[PDB]
Order: sequence, then structure tokens, then C-alpha cells
Amino acid sequence: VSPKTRTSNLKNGLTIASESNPLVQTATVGVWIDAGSRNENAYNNGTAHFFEHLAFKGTDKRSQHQLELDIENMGGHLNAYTSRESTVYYAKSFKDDVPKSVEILADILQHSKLAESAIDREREVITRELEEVNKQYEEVVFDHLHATAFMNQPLGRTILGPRENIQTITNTELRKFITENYTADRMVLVGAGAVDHDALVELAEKYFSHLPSSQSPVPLGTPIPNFVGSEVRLRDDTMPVAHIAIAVEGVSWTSEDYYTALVAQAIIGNYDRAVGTSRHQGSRLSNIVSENNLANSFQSFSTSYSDTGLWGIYLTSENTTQIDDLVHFTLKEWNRLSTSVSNLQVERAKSQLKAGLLLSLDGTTYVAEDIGRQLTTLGRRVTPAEVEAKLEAVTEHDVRAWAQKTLYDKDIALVGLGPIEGLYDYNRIRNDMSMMRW
Amino acid sequence: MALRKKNSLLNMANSYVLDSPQPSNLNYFWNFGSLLALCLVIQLATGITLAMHYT
Amino acid sequence: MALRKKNSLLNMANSYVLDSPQPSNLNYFWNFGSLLALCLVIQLATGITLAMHYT
Amino acid sequence: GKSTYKIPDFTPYLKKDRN
Amino acid sequence: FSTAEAAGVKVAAQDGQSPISDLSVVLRGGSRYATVPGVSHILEKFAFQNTVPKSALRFVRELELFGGKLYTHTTREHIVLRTQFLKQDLPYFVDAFANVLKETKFQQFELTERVAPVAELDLLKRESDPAFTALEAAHEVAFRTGLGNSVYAQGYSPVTLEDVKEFARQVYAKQNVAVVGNNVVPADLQQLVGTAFADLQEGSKVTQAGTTTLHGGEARVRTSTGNALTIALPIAEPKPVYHALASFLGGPASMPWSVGASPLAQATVGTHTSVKATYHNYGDAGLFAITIKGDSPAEISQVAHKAVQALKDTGAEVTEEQAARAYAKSKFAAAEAFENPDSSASVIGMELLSGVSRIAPENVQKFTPAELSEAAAQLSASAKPVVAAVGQVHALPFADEL
Amino acid sequence: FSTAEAAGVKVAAQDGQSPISDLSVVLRGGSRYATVPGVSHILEKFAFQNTVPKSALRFVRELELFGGKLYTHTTREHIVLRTQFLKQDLPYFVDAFANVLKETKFQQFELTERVAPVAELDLLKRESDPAFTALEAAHEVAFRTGLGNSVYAQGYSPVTLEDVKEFARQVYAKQNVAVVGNNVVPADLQQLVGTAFADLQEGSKVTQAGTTTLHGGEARVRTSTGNALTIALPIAEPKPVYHALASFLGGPASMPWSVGASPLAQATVGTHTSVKATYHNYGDAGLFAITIKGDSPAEISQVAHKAVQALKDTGAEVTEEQAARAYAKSKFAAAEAFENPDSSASVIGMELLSGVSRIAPENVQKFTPAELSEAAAQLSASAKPVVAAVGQVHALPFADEL
Amino acid sequence: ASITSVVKTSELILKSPLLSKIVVPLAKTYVKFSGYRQLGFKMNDLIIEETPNMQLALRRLPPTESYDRVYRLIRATQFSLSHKLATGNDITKPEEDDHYLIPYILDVEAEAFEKDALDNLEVV
Ligand code: HEM
Ligand code: HEM
Ligand SMILES: CCCCCCCCCCCCO[C@@H]1O[C@H](CO)[C@@H](O[C@H]2O[C@H](CO)[C@@H](O)[C@H](O)[C@H]2O)[C@H](O)[C@H]1O
Ligand SMILES: CCCCCCCCCCCCO[C@@H]1O[C@H](CO)[C@@H](O[C@H]2O[C@H](CO)[C@@H](O)[C@H](O)[C@H]2O)[C@H](O)[C@H]1O
Repeated sequence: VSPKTRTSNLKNGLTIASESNPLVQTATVGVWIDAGSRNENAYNNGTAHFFEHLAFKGTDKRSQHQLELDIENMGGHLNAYTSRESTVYYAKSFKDDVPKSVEILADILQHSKLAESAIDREREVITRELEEVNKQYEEVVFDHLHATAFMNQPLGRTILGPRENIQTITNTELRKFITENYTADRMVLVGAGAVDHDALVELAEKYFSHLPSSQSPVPLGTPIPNFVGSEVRLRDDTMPVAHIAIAVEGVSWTSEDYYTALVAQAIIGNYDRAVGTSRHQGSRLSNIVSENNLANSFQSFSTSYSDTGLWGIYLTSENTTQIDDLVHFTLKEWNRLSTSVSNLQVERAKSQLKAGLLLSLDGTTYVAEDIGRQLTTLGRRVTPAEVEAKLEAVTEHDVRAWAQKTLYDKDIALVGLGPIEGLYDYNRIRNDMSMMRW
Repeated sequence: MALRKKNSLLNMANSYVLDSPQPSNLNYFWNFGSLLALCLVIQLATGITLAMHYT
Repeated sequence: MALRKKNSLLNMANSYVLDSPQPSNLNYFWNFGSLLALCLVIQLATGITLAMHYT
Repeated sequence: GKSTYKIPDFTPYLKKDRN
Repeated sequence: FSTAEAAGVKVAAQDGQSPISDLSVVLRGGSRYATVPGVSHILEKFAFQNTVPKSALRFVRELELFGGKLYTHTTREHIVLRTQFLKQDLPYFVDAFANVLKETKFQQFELTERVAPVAELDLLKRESDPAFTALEAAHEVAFRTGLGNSVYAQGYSPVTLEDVKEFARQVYAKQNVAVVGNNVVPADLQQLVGTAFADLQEGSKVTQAGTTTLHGGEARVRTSTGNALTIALPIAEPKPVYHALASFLGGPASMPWSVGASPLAQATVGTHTSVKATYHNYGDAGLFAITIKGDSPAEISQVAHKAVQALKDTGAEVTEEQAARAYAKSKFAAAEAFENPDSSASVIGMELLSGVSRIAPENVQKFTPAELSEAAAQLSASAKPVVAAVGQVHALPFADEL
Repeated sequence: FSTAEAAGVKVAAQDGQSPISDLSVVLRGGSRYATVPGVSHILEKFAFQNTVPKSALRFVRELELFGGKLYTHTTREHIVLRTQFLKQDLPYFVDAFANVLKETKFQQFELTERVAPVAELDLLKRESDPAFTALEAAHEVAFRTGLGNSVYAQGYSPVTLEDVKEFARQVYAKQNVAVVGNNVVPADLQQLVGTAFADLQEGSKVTQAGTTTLHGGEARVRTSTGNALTIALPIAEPKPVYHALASFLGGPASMPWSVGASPLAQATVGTHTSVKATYHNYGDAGLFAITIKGDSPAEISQVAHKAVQALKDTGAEVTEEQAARAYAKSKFAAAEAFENPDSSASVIGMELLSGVSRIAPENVQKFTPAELSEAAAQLSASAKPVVAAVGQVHALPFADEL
Repeated sequence: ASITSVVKTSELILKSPLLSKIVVPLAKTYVKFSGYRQLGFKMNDLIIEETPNMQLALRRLPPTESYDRVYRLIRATQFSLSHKLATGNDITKPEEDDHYLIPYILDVEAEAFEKDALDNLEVV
């Protein structure tokens, strides 16, 4: 039994959420914001990521250099990331260095200079990042996957934004974005590890009290996405490994089917030829793939957003003459979620998940990420007891029902990168989304 | 590996009528080959039937 | 590369009747396959001939 | 003409109620 | 972590308030104790293969029903086998470790088909990073044997089933095993290890064949897969001050999209190069390393000069501010190491096996500017500098240039 | 060999009484002059490719009608292109050389499909001998650049068509070309070279980028294909005494199924190892090497100790008998070198391209025991010893052990 | 049939004193009349190998055992085609008829059968 996550609000509507662990000596405090790239329009796409680069480029008090020094003198580090729906800024420190770190985070969020000179300098750094993501193949694949699945919609946009916008982002647009979006009712100050809740609340009252409140305060994790079955092929014969993602429209955080989709994902599961145990996994797809050397790896995923999701699999393979078999066998394994799954597979996957959802939470950063994610998507921390009950409620009948509505004979978004000559056209892939024998 | 590719007999059908790689831009004049196959089948079926009645 | 292996049509005959790798110890009972082929040929030749005279 | 994340225009053919 | 003893096996456990436990068996079986190059890597990869009571297959399928995970690694000092599971499943995992230590059938087919191929993929993945290669090469030059043995199995020196079986006969013994339990009730672990590991051989303490000798030199590994350069200084008397010095010199940035305020970080300005100072204590000898990776050999060379200069400048004077910055960065490094389960296990493992009482993060010594400058002075003026270059080696610096 | 000049090209010819003539073009284009690593090897392999007047195909088919043969090689100092034909066919071969120097179309497909693959097979065949690798590695350590550049094109550092074209623009010029004619009428060669090489660029003398610097060190080339060990000593002042010393120390047997009477030969007794002392003069620096190959790394190590001892013992005292034995072995080595067409060409090539008069075998100096012992003393007391180990490198000696 | 089945059933028979008393002499005569030893084969050389399991067991044979098996098959095939029998040292003596392959195939099959069982497990 984990210690209780305490939650308080301020007057502006900032949530403070903390989970203390008197066994560790380090703390992670940070701010989780319910805002990300999805909050931009087409003209200011890239702003949120731009701001992340400038948040560390100096404030009204501390210059860029002073900032660097202040953090170095703390001992820990700061980190930030921007996603489609979420922005995180956190500081890992020592137990008694928490007041410094909260003060620095409050400073970089509220009181950033955003000086024209620095905007101009980062505009080159970010421009170079456009031509170096190209190497991170999984990320390239997933970025195209969102672009095609949510064609011409806000979720379909990249985080970095187009080259054109990077050249035209001004301090004015940056200021406007963080004033409209980084509001107190959309922010959660999270502390995990060696933090006292009451101490953290006092620090919030001291530093985050003059945060803007939004005009219309909706609850945390409040959202219209129209999935497009489609494919992007980025053939590159010079690459040795093919990277393929297949996805269907999945489930939102607050779907009734959220846990059902996780169990279904666990029935297929993950595989990696480099891991010793992977040849012995119970998953049927794992067995087919390992026996036939069809793939180096596959990773099932179920990404959620506030109002939609993507559920699918990411495969990598050097076996370029049997990509057809890899895709064929994968989709026939999905078919069986509709036609064949019994309590056998369902109870096995529930067992694996009941632990997996707790095992993820190792160190203070993972705990803080869990509190922050849940508070900004569901509006509360879900206790392990509730999670265990929701998983227990998933029956074989629920999985079959869900798969038959979500996977069976549905349109897919498909992205292939690399030597994918052997990947058949869209129709033949999509035809494997059903079985004529059933 | 899929049965249609694994099994030698199935694989021959597969290579000719199913996975056979074709240019993507054949026009309607590439359809006479299959019509000639259809004519040949109709002539065999009708022909064998007439042979059952002809002296 | 030799023509019998290069040319697709020749290669099919080659793979069945010429380069086909056989066990080196087949005894005389492995000869009925070719006799059955010979019977089938004799029956086709004689059969078609009788059909030219039969009513 | 350069970015591969800018999906070409398919609006002439996309059905609104496709799902 | 309450250290105790259960049937001649040293057991250290710390109870906590979480649903997830980490049980780790730490073996005195790292590469410095290896008999044949690569055997400790192979022995690590042969854990949780077929035992007499339970096949690899059965183990994996049952571990999936408990939703446990299994993690193994080899260092120069230890083999670490760690399982992560729910608190209540402790007895299962204790018994599984016992089967591995007592009853592993080391079968030749497992070596050929399972263990060796996985060990080869492990190494290829690590070598994708040229900095890894450079720091490995540096240890090889500095120590030759013992600490200088490779940690990972290479294809050029094939490990045989007889090699692995022999080594395992020495390693898998009460004298070379420590059990470390994170979020495990200490009383309950002692009782279980006491029943399960009672029939394990006593054996003897594994020792390093030959004493640790330090040497200087160069290694020049021609790869086509990126460029790196390590500047190592072997240390004859390992002292805790070198931790402080490594953290002071620093190198990595402590905030995104920044360079950093550390002397080594400031050496990279205007280059797409990264730098990292590291200190490795191995009890009887140490290694202080500065590794530089980058895509440009010209930039690496440029940084390498600045890096050595930084160390010399440190030997001259450090300010009071800088010495306090070093204390802070070092306390933090110690804390996060004791938190990460991977490193945690090996830290208490060293306390249990060797007897080096652990330095708690709250007890990390504050070094004056005098003590730090003196340590850096002793490094700039070492008679045995090592330089390992990886990549376009014709374009990277040499020892006598630095 | 009567040295003369024909249209700005230095021509040396010696008429003889044989039906077989050897014409060699010696180019100042060896690896020490290489702009980029491997370019001189590629330029050598690009000789007798397509020229504008005559395709590679037509050349080969016509050379077969004359029954001529073509031989090319690259050293650190020269590229040598040699043709062997019947006396009467001289004009054809002169004109062919002229086409190669004036009119080679360096086409990218020839580089990709013809020249690079052949250069790669050339090197793989040489590396089959681990002694070759060891002596190559030793030059790399000793000199770094210039003489330290690789002679052969390696896969890790690719030569581009622009690299080869640039180098050829420098090399194929009147200033870097010498024509050497064995069993060629000297008057007739001058007349032909005078007409054929008149339109060749004058160009300028190719020079080594940077001065020759000597360094000590170690190289440890881990292979699976045999074991060897070179113990090299870079020489700052190349002197002719080192020839005598190399022949004295010897190593190869002068008799079948024997060990030999040379100190280094006597170091191999009871081992299936061979040993070979060599001295390489390169004008401005020299390299004295002792290479040991064998199948056993243990035996190699054992011999290596005896080998260094032998050198030290020589530094102590040489007998009069031993000094005379050295003179005899050295005169002979000089004679047979001037006979072998490959080495002959390069010897007069050096005389023509530099100005270093050849030492005729009849003029080889007799060194007293005093002079020989003094030279061996300088080598035993070198501040910069190089050791290159190839094979099971973990089992071979290190510099500080020797 | 599976080799596992054959081996288990044989062990049941060898356990029972009565059964072994009557079966072991019969099995010895059977093997003598079978006459595979007269072509210089060991019993295990005759087991059907065109199955994934058996292919895997053969790949796991020690190199020497494998090379020897190839020679016995080639030698027997030559006796077969010549209609000769082995003579002298080519005849397999009862002491040379060792079950070199049985351990390998039993391991391959053990895993394959465990895999089938575990594919049908039900969490209770
Ligand atoms: C390419 C295939 C064939 C073609 C092009 C073909 C063509 C013809 C033609 C042109 C006639 C004269 C039709 C008439 O005016 O009545 C005919 C008659 C006939 N064919 Fe075929 N035929 C074919 C295949 C066959 C086959 C396989 C049989 C099998 C026995 C067959 C049996 C007959 C018979 C019995 C008649 C005469 C009865 C009649 O005239 O209808 N045919 N065929
Ligand atoms: C496997 C091939 C064949 C078998 C086993 C077979 C068998 C027979 C048999 C048993 C008879 C009765 C013979 C008698 O007692 O007179 C017969 C008659 C006949 N068969 Fe076939 N036959 C074959 C192929 C053919 C073919 C291809 C034709 C082509 C038309 C053909 C045409 C005839 C005719 C016209 C007769 C009747 C005239 C007669 O009895 O001789 N047969 N066949
Ligand atoms: C159109 C009538 C329908 C019946 C089909 C025709 C029946 C007779 C066809 C068989 C003749 C041999 O046909 C030959 O077979 C093999 C496998 O089947 C094919 O082989 C092809 O496909 C297989 C996999 O699908 C690949 O291993 C191979 O690289 C490729 O070339 C040949 O391209 C084809 O030429
Ligand atoms: C029996 C009468 C004689 C006519 C031939 C019989 C017609 C049947 C042939 C049609 C079926 C296709 O036959 C198929 O073809 C290819 C090449 O031809 C063969 O392929 C085989 O031979 C070729 C070279 O000879 C190799 O490249 C290949 O590795 C090997 O498998 C197949 O083993 C065979 O199954």
C-alpha cells in the first residue's frame, strides 16, 4: 500500500498534489500543464515547443547565465517536454533544495524575458532540429501516423511546427500563447519523494499566487477528431530496417473502454529479439514472429488523448522479403480479439497488467509523472485499489465486444518507413482486418 | 509464413493470380487475356456438353 | 549460366527430368511411376486413334 | 513540396461521415 | 538496508510502503574475476535458462502471470540479477534465484542458439554509442588485465561451454552471493533465503588473477559509426575527492537546450560535442575519465585541448562558490544512484560482498577549494595518461599532443 | 644504367643481351605524398584503365598479341608501373605509358566497378599474412602521417573520384616521373621518350605535407587470422650501417629445414616461429624492425624476449667473424635487390627522382665490429620503441615488457 | 508417434520385472531380425527426420557425432544400391549401437510439449 496522494487548491485554482516517500532523499517538483501543441492554430503551430526553448533563456531577474548557475548550485537538474496535449516542467533536487527549485520554476513560467535577440538565436537551433529528428525513426513514424490519422486536424499537427512558422514566430505570439494557455486552472504543481505537502502548498502561495486565471474554468482534462483511414509510405531502400506502424482510432482517457483497450493491447504485447526472455512469451504473435524471424521487435501501444486515441502496433524488421507475412500475422492476431479470445488470454493479460500499472512507478520522477498525468487527464489520482477493481471488471466478453466495435473490419492508419517494397497496398492490408471464415 | 506462399501447389496459383506483381497502370486493353480465358472455358463447357449429344 | 537453367520453360523440364536430384539407391520398384506415364501416353495415343473410328 | 508531415489535399474526396 | 546473514548468505533488505519489490542477487563475478574474456557476460546471459526444476520457458510464462520483470547486467565487479514484482510474490522469486544458483543445466544448445546471440546483440547495441567504446578501450589500456578485461563477450574470443561451466562453479557459491531486497520485509527475506539457499555450495571467494597494475598508452579503434575520445587517468590511490572533482568538472547540462556552467561544458561552446567527466572507484585502483563525443573529429580535437586545459586550470585554483557547487552536485549524484534500483543493488552489493561500508548521500564529504585543486593537480601531472580515440582516428588527438 | 634526360623526363637505361625488356615508369606518388589515405594505391590501380586514345580493353587485347605483361605496385615512396615485353616492341610500350600519364579518363564507373574492388582484393590478400599487418601497423605508430599513412586503400576511409583526379594532376607530371629501361638500348629509349612525353605537364615536385616526426607506442590489431609481433625502432638519422645490422641479426635460414646461424634465427629454437630483421631507409627517417610470426602467442612472447636480448647482446660485442658474415650477407642482399625487376626499378627511380646515388653492390661498405656494436647500442637504447601486435593481442607482449 | 511417447512407454515396461522378463528378449531378437546393423546403421539413424522438431535436434548434435552420422548414411546408401551388406568393421556391433540422438530429441520435444501445455493454461 502506497502513501496517500494529498491534493490542495489555491485561490487562483492551481492544484497542488504531492506523494511523499520518507525512504528517499531526492524530490521531483514540477508543473504539469493541460496545454500543448493542440492548443495552437495553423499559423502559430510550433509556439509551444518554441517557448520550451526560451523558458530557459532568462527571466526578468536572472539572466541566462545566472539561471544556469542557480540550477548548478542547487545540485539537481531541470527538464521540460511539450507533447500534443501536455507540457511538463520539472526539477529533480535534494530534499532541502525544494524551495529553490519551486522558485526557479515559478520564475521561468511567469517571468520569462522572451527577448527578440533570443527568439532570433533559437530560431536557428530549432530549424536545425527539423533536420535531425529524421534519425529517430520511431518518432518519425509516429509523427507521420498522427499526421495521417488526424488529417488536417489539430491532433495531426507536429509539435515542432513547419519551417515557415519557425521563421515567423514573434515574442508577441509567444506571450499571447502562454497567457491564454498557461493558466492556474490548467496547471498542477506536483511533488513526489522527499516533500512535505504543507511545505509545498506554502511555496505555491508564495510563488504561483499571481498566475492568470482563465475566463471559463473548465475541469482538468476537458477536451472534434475524425480519424482518416490512410497510409503514408516513406520508402527508403538504403535503410536496412523497415519500420511500420498500424493504428486504429482508440480510446480517450475517460472512455468506459480505457481498461478494456489496455487488456486488449496486453494480449498482443511486445517482443524484442534482443531480450532473452522474449522467445518464451505467451503472446501468440510473439510466438509466430520469433519462430519465423519475422521481426526484430514489435510494441503494441494504446495512446489516449482527451477526446480520442490511437491503438495499434509498431513493428521493426530486417526481413524485407517477409514483411507481408509479418503484417498478415499481426492483423490476424487482432482478428482473434474479435473472434476467439476467451478467459484464458483475458485472465493472463489482466494478471500482467495488475502489476504492470504499478511497476512503471519506480523513482520519484515516474511517480510525479503519474500524479501529473492523471491529474491533468482525469482530474484526480486514481488509487491502486480502484485501478485493480477496474481491471477486474474487464471480462472476455468485454474484450470481444470492444474489439468487434473498434478493430474488426475498421479502417487503419498505416505508416511504413524504410525498405517497405514488400508491404502490400492499402486494400490488401485493410482486408486482413476481417476474416472471411468468421 | 502464410499458407498461400508455403504450400507448393497453392504457391503456384498465388504467383499467377493473387500476389502476381502487375504494373499499376494497365488499361482496359489488358483485359482481353482474361476474356480469352473465359472464352476458352465457355468453349470447353459447351463443347463437352455438345459432345454428349453429337454423333 | 546454362540455357537449361536460364530459360524459364526449359528450366521446368530440367527440374523434373534432368537435373532433378534423386536418391542414389532407388530400386526397381521406383520404376512404376515412369511405366504409368508410358501407359498414360499409350492410352492417349491409342484412345484418340480409336475415337477417330468409333461412333 | 518539401514537408512530408503536411499531408497533400484530399478534401475533394474525403467523406465527412467516413467512420 | 538492514544487513544480516541467512544460511551463510549475506542478505540486506529495506522495508518500504509500495506494492512493488525489487529482489537482486549480486554476484562477485564481474569481468575482473573472469578466467576467460567475456565469461561473466555469458554467465549473466545464462541466468534464468533451463534449470533442473524449471525450464526457461516455464519460468518466463509464470513470471508473466505474476507480472514480474527480470533485469540482468554485468559490471567489472559484479553480475547483478534483479527481479521486480509485487510484494506478495516474494517466495516465488527467492526460490527462482535458488534454482538458478543451484541447478542451472548449462546446455550447449542454449549457449549456441540462445545465450551467445543475445550477448552479441547486447554488445552491438552498446557499441552504437562511440563514447561507450572509447571508455571501454580506455580501461583496457589502463589496466591490461583484471579491470582491463572486456566486460562483454566478443566474437574474436569465443567462450566455450566448459569455460562458462567452470566459472559458474566458482561464482555460484555462498561466498560470492549477496541478496539485496528493496521494499522487502527484512525478517521475511531472511527466513526465505535461509531455507532456499541452504544447499548452495560454500565455495571460496573469487579473486582477481594477478594484482592491479596501472599503465598509460593509447587505443585507436577505427569505426565508421561516429567519433569519440576518452582522456583517462588511472588512479593508484582511489580517494572520495575524485567524485567531487568529477561532478565539479561536470560536462552534461542541468537544464534543456543549454550548455551548462561546468568548466567542461563551457569547453564545448560553438561545437555539437558533448563531454562527461566520470570517476570509477574499483577498490584498489580508480579511473578518472573525460569522454568527448561528436560528429566532427576537428571539433573533438579542439574540445580535447580545452578539456585538458580546464583540468590544469582547476589544479591552479577553485573558488569557494565552485567548491560548494561541487558538494551539491556530488551529494545529488550519490542520492540518485542509491535510488535507481540498478545501481542501488550494486552499492549495497559492494558493502555486503567486499565490506566497503556504503557512503550514504547525507554523509558525502564537503571538500575545501584546497583539497579539490590538489586532486586536480595530481591528475594533470600523471605519468600514465591514457587516450582512447574511436572513429576517424587519423584525425583525432594523440596522448603526446595533450 | 646510363642516366640521361629526354624532354624534361629523367631516363635511365642499361642495354643487355636478352630478348626481354623491362620498361618501368617510376612516379613520385607513393603513400607519403598521398593527399588522402589510400589514394596512391587507387592511382596505381587506375593505371592502364581507359585513356582517350585507347580503351583498357583494347590495351589488354593488344598487349596479349605482343605477349607483354604488366605489373604495378605502390610503396611509401613510389608508384611503379612495369611492363615486360620483347625487345622489339619497345615503341608500343613507350606510347602506352605516355597515354596513361597524359590521357587517363578517370571515370566514376571504373572506380566503383573495376579499380576499388581490385584494390580491396589486393589488400585482403596481403593481410592474409599477419606479419604484413604488423609491419604496416608499426609504420603507422612510428610516423603517424607521411610515412605513417597507409599504403593500401582501406574500406573504412573511402577514396573518391575527385581525390584520385586531384592527386593524379600532381603526380602525372614531368617533375615526378622517371623512366627506367632494363635491357633497352639507351639511345633508342631517349629518342622515344623524347617524342612521347613531350606534351606531359611540367607540374611541380610533389611534397610531403608536414615534416617527418618520430613517435613510439603500441598498436594492437585484434585479428583471428594468425599472430605476429613487430618490434620497430624509428631512426632519426638513417645510416648504411643499419643494413649491415639487419643482415647480421638476420632471422631467415640460408638452408632448407634448418634454423640458421643468425642470432635472431637461434632465438626461434624449439618454436614454430619465424623472425626477420628489416631496415627501411626513407631518406629523412628510417625504421629498423624485427617481426615475429607464429601460431602460438606464448611462443611469440618467448621469442620476443630473446629477440630484444639478441639486440642488446649485439650492442655489447660483435666478433670479427660476425662482422665479416654481416658484410657478406649484406653485399648479397644488395645484389639480389638490384637484380629483381620490381626493386631494381625503384632503386634507380630513387636515384633519378631524388639525387641519392645508388649504392652498387660492389661498393657496399664493410663495417668493423666496433661500428656494428655501436649501431646496435643506439637501437637498444631508443627512447621511442614501437610494438605492433596482431592476432590474440591479449596474449602478446607490450612495449614496457620488452 | 513422438519419441517421448516411445521412451516413456519403454520405461514403464523396463520397470515392471514381469514385463521386462518377457519383452527384453523379444526386443533383442526383433532388432537382430530387423537387420539394420548389417548396413552399419545405429538404431537412431533410422528415425524420420523431416519434421521441424527432428531438424532442430539434428542441428544440436555435436559436430563429430554429426559428421559420423553423415558417413553412416552415405555408406548405407552405397550398400543399398550395390545390394551388398556390411562386412567386418562396417557391421554395427551391439555395443556400438548407442542412442546418440535420443537425448537431443527428447529435449526439443520436452520444450515443444511444454509450450503446448502452457498455451492452454487457465489462471485459477
Ligand atoms: C477453342 C475451343 C473451341 C472452339 C474455338 C470451337 C469452335 C467450334 C465451332 C466454330 C463449331 C461449329 C459451330 C456451329 O456452327 O454449330 C464447333 C462445333 C462443335 N464443337 Fe467446338 N470449339 C471448341 C471447343 C470444343 C470442345 C472442347 C469440344 C469438346 C468436344 C467441342 C465440341 C464441338 C462439337 C461437338 C461441335 C459440333 C456440334 C455443333 O456444331 O454445335 N468444341 N466448335
Ligand atoms: C487412362 C486412359 C484410358 C483408359 C484406362 C482407357 C480404358 C479403356 C477401356 C478399358 C476401354 C474398353 C476397351 C475394350 O474392351 O474394347 C476403352 C475403350 C475406348 N477408349 Fe479408352 N481409355 C483411356 C483413354 C482413352 C482416351 C484418351 C480416349 C480418347 C478418346 C479413349 C477412347 C476410347 C474409345 C473410343 C474406346 C472404345 C473403342 C474400344 O472399345 O476400343 N480412351 N478405353
Ligand atoms: C493462370 C492460371 C492459374 C494457374 C497458375 C499457373 C500454373 C502453373 C504455374 C507454375 C509454373 C511455375 O511458376 C513459377 O512458380 C514459382 C512459385 O509458384 C514462382 O516464383 C515466384 O513466387 C515465389 C513466391 O510466390 C517466390 O519464391 C519467387 O521468388 C518468385 O519468382 C515463379 O515466378 C513462377 O514462374
Ligand atoms: C514431368 C514432365 C516434364 C515437364 C516438367 C513438369 C512440369 C512441372 C513444372 C511446373 C512446376 C514448377 O516447377 C518448379 O520450378 C522450379 C524451376 O523450374 C524448380 O526450382 C528448382 O530448380 C531451380 C533450378 O533448376 C532452382 O533455382 C531452385 O532452387 C529449385 O527449387 C522447382 O523445384 C519446381 O517445383
